[PDB]
Amino acid sequence: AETEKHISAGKARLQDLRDAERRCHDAWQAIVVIDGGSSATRTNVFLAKTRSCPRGGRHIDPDSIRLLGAGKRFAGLRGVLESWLDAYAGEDWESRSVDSKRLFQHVPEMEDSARGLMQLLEDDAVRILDEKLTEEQKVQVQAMGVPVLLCSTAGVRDFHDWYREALFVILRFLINHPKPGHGYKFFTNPEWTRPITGAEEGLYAFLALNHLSGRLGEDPARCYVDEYGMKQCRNDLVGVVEVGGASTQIVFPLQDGTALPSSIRAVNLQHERFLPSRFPSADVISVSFMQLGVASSSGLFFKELCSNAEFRHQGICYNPCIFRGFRQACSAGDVEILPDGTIVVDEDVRKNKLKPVATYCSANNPEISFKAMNEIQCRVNKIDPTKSLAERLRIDDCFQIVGTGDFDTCQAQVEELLVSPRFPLPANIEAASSGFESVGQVFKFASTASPMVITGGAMYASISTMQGLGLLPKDFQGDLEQLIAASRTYCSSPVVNNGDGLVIQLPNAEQKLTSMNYDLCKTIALTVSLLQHMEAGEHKPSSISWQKTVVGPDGKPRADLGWHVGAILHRVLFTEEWGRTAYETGFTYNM
Amino acid sequence: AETEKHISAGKARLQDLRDAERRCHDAWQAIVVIDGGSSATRTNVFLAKTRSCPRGGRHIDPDSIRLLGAGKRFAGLRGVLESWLDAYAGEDWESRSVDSKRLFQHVPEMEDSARGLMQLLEDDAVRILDEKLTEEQKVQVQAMGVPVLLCSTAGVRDFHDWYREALFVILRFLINHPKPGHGYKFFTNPEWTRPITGAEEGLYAFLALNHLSGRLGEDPARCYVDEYGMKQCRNDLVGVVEVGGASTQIVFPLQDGTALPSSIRAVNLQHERFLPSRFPSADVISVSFMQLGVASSSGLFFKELCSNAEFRHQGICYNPCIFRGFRQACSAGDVEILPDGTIVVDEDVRKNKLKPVATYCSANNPEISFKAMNEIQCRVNKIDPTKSLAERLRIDDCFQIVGTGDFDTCQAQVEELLVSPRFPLPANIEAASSGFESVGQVFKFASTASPMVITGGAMYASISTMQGLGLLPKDFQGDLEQLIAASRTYCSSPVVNNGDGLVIQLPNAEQKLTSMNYDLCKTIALTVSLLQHMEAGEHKPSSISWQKTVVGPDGKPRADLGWHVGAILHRVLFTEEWGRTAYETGFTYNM
Amino acid sequence: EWTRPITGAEEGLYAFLALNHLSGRLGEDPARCYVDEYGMKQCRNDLVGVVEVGGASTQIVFPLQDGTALPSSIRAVNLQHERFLPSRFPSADVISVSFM
Repeated sequence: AETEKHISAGKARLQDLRDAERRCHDAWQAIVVIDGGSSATRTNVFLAKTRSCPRGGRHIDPDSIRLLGAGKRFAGLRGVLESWLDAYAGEDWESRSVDSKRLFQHVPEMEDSARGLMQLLEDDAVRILDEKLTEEQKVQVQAMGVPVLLCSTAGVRDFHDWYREALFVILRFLINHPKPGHGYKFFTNPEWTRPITGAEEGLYAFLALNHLSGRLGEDPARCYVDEYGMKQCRNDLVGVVEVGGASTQIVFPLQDGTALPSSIRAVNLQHERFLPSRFPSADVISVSFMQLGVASSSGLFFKELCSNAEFRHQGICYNPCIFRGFRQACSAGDVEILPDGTIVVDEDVRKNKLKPVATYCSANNPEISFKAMNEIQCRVNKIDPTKSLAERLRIDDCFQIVGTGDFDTCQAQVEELLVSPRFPLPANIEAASSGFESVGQVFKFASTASPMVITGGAMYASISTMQGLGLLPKDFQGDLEQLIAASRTYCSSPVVNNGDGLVIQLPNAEQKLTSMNYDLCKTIALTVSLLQHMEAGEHKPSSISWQKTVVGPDGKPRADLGWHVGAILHRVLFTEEWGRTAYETGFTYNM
Repeated sequence: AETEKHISAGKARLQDLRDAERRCHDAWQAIVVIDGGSSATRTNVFLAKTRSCPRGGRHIDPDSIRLLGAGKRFAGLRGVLESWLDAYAGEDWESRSVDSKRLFQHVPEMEDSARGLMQLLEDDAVRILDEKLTEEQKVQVQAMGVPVLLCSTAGVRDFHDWYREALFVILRFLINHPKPGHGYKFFTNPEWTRPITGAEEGLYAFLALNHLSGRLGEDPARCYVDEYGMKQCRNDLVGVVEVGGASTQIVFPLQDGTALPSSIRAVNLQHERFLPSRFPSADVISVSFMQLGVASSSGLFFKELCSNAEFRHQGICYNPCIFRGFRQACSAGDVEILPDGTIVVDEDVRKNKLKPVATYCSANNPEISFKAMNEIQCRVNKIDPTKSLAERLRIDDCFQIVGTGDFDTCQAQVEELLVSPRFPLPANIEAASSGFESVGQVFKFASTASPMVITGGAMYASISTMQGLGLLPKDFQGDLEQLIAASRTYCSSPVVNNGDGLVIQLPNAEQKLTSMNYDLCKTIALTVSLLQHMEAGEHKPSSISWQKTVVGPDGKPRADLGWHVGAILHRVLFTEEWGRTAYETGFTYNM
Repeated sequence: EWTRPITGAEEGLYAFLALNHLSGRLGEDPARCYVDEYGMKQCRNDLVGVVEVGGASTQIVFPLQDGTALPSSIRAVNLQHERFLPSRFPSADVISVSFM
């Protein structure tokens, strides 16, 4: 009778072991993406759970990806390359003609320069892993191998010759040789670690948004039978708008009945190898505008507005997009606000809001001497390639830029000079891009009924601070009526010194004036403009929202929006290919 | 022009770093196969290279497979199951009823014995790995994971109910939990570690031999166009006969236009999943006879012979396969020659040459209950299941077996009793088996023209021993007249007890007599019979040879023939499945 | 491939298919899809068994029961592996005999 509980416990012990070799087991794995921006490069550490089953291999559960922590801001890749060329390529490689072949001599100094940055990013990630992982997770993360995807954006896109290509071979090498002591087996390869174009950044933000919000499940959302008796599976994907420092990207789903112009094309994510075949066909419009970045637009707006005699009375340029009370030297240099109230503008050409557009519109750039037309097209944007860097960056006859704080005019100018200029600067043609030259064209010719979300540091903050001010309702959903009324009140607030530094006197608050907010109404105008074009298209988005973080089923944050998790999903959703590259070849390839 | 060698120093560094991420890298990997035989369990350590390319997975180069070393002989699996059963099952459980349900009580005891055996096994592998690997190789082998395939052969086949299946679950659990100290990440799964049938053992031998001969390459050997204008690709594969302790396996390619009896079928290696589909279709004849094989043949022979009145006079049995001057007690027990030459016979049921067959032929076995007809075949081959185990192994009124050293009669009897009985022991029925019951049937109805190679310790010794005495040519290739000539002179030698404990007196030399060679002549008789059928069959093998090791034209030691390499190839040749199970899932699964 | 002699057992496997398809139990989609004790996605068909006793022979073909232990002399016939049913249909494990 007691020799009966011994039988049941023996039957159980056999069953546990049988059970253990039969079901899928899960392991934790870290994935780091290193963001190579213009001004800085910093690491982002992600955690996800892998799963493997007796027969079959190993996959990442995409639903399980969460942001563990972003790191400290370290030096930009541009700034690394620039230090190298300054020290070895001659004093004037930027002005004088470049002799590339003399540089091969100092590749160990570039490699040496890069080892400094890569060591710091490795250490920083290790700081975050150790910090945030449980004891349990750490030993598994160590065992699994940790993928690293280093993707550079705007800062490195301009570098001609072979330099950018050599830096990445160096970079990858440094990543493949982590220090053995900490035990995290970092590895990467030429597919993951690469420069990426603005339009890719856009497609990644698109995959990131739709997956984080559960629109891209394993199963489709609906599968009906169509008007010709055939099964159609569909996902209800959301469209995304992202205004970044260097460029604005817009990516959304195509309508069904929609006639594209010639020269314009819908990019199919499956075809361009951005999403696997087992998800329904995803056709999108996908733009990326270098003029429409926060920074690039500031320099463009300065050149275009202040060259108009309607705004340049008697040596002073009157900018409607800057708060009244703000006085500034007349260039697109880096604004800095001193502790006391002094406003200093940087004269360093590298530290300039027009620098990117101007080095593009250079005699140096082979994209200009390529076709005689793109010289004229950007001379019309008042950036003359035959004239020098200094002449390109400045407005003659201008002593000081003075803030006016007139939203209607600011909005008018932003509309006219940035959103839909009659002659926009060149559209970069590529697999990920649709072809459109600017926003006006997008919603005139290819508008969508799909829901829309707006993203970007300043986009989010400007609305949010208005909401906190009581100027926008707390359930704001994009009503232009309310947005324009709130924008008028906010942007007419004066800048005054009470003794505590420069502030913005709002009706019910004081907001510290920084170099990030002084012209903030330019992007509010840009919001207004953008909501107008969306309202006027044949098809209108079913709803609109502003987002930044996306929260988990548990109620706590999963990840931030943006290209980071898109870069992950691009590799990870391809189960068989990922299985091979991450686990089969993986970190052991480095031995 | 001076530091122009510094430019080429910098060029070369980049190309080297580029080279190092575009090229495939090789990593050393160990696989261990554990041979669970009827009398012992022995670990066998193997070393292979793996290759891994970017935009690809990781595969094993199957040519790089080398035998590193075989281990010590530990306890047979039968043994542990029999110790356990003796301790906890009913006294005389083999005589009595089962009532298996209460045995579950002592699962943790089964787990105790198994852990004892496997940790010896594990340690043994580690001993060999540490000793034979270079330090470079050792680091990679720790990193790669070490596949272990444990395959139980005979001696464990004839256990009923749950006992054997549970042992394997436990076996697997123990392998999947090695000691972290030595860093060899041993692991296994339900597909690798398992009991294998005779016919499988045979199919594995085929693969091993054929791959190690260089006849199973990635490309086919010939490609022609046949009478119907079809593109044909084929491999010129060799056939194998392995005669071992428990059984004898014959596996060879099916001849071009054979008509097989409706009771018999060709085994296709692709369909049954023993060879991948990219290899030319392998149609094969494959048999495993439990009646042949040295131990079981010697039992059955004794029973048939000493029941024939032509060989019995009074209480004496006259065996023509044993040397003149050899006298032993009349039974099938394990012969032992004590230090002074006294031939003594084991009376233990378990150490009995006839125990395996007698275990099969008992009212205990449900395979006998199954077919009221299978009870007849046991009775016909002189093993009545109505009788007890003791009655089954015995011959009444027989007391001494004396050798008559008469090869001609021996051959004749081996022919009549083992090679082609009129009423043979029941066939094995399974996917890997063609369905024949006897060797006579095989070459009468499915002869082949592809070359043949005989493998087996017993088989190799037969030829070798005579070659060492000058009875056969150093270059002997299977000539029948030469063989019988030598065979007569050898077996006709008297054995005399000198001061030296038992010796065979040949015309010009003296050979030691052992428990393993006193009836060698039976298996010489076996050889003669084998070739006789192979010469008499409609199709004739192009050549015939004897082999145990394959060496490689370059230098020496590659691997030993037998099923070990076939166990490996069966899993490893399937590149995409092997990548998932070895590299993606692998040992990380075990955490 | 079409015109050929067929064995009793085939005649039997054909009867199985006919009956099961005509009953509406062999559709393009599986009948049930559940998740078993090991967390694996399972899809199965609820197929019926047939006994046809004819002039020359008698055929019995039915689905193999969930946890049967078969004598080592006996084996289940899988319709996919032997190529009597395509792979997109839930695996059909069957007991199939023809007695002359």
